[PDB]
Amino acid sequence: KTHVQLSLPVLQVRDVLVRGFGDSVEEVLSEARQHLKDGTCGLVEVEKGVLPQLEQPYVFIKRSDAAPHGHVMVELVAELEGIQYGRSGETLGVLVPHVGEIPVAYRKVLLRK
Repeated sequence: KTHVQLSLPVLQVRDVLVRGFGDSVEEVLSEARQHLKDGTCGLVEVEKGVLPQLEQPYVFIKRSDAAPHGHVMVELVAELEGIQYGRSGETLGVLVPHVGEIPVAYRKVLLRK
């Protein structure tokens, strides 16, 4: 399938134990996509002072369309030193590894894979 319905657990930034997916733009996109497939991926909602508490490069999910079965359609954009790799709509938040943190909420998404 080109798109896959996912329920992403929404983590508070100060609970996140692994604060990024790697060390290159290509690696963080790669790892982000792998964790999404394996259901080991969390979402940190972006607010003032969140991003400097996580590790670059960042992986964002961004709205790719205006929502089948309540799932917002999204695609991955990485950012390193203020340069984005990818072009999409509004940030739903930054992706992080999930290692059993307790979520505050779930974000229903349709991921372009």
